[PDB]
Amino acid sequence: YGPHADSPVLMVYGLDQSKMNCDRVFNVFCLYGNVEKVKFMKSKPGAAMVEMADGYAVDRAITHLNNNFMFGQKMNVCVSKQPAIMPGQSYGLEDGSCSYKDFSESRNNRFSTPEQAAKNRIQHPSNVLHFFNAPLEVTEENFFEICDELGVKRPTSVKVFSGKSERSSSGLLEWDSKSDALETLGFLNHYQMKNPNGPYPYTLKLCFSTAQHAS
Repeated sequence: YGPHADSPVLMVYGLDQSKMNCDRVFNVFCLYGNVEKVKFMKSKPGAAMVEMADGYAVDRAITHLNNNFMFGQKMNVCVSKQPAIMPGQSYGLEDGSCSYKDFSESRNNRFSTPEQAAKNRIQHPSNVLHFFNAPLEVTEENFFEICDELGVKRPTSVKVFSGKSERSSSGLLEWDSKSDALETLGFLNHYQMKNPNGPYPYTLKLCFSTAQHAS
């Protein structure tokens, strides 16, 4: 009892399967809860199930993402009739990745304890993304370079926040439209940014901002 959704599994239609894979779905839905599994459906092109940690995550994802547009398609986000995603009958996507993926052990999940969960603000989709965990000396040009690599739209404005006694940078990335930002989110979240000072790339973390501008 508690959440409205009677399953931790949502169904999402309206995905662009020429662009989306399980990682890119996780890149969107991880803003709303822990993502345990994603499975693209054999029966239904452009649709995927997404198992969250619980129903409250489903309620948030539906509330914020239903009827949003991505790649000109209208997304439909609703509770699944299924209580869990089972692995059976998986297939390879065109990019060679599996139609099913388990993300339950991902270090990129953001709701793994209540106190971690609490640090996620309400995530109403907007045209500005907040970025965290970028390299200390990141520049707008760095982001342009990565967006070009990924084949996504460059942000129209980038703001890096001031920081001290901080081992990574954060800031704001703005696009002209909400769909521009959402489209980018799915491609750019968790991008592995170069670390000149240590072995591990910086995992770029994005979420939605309430800021009107990256100014």
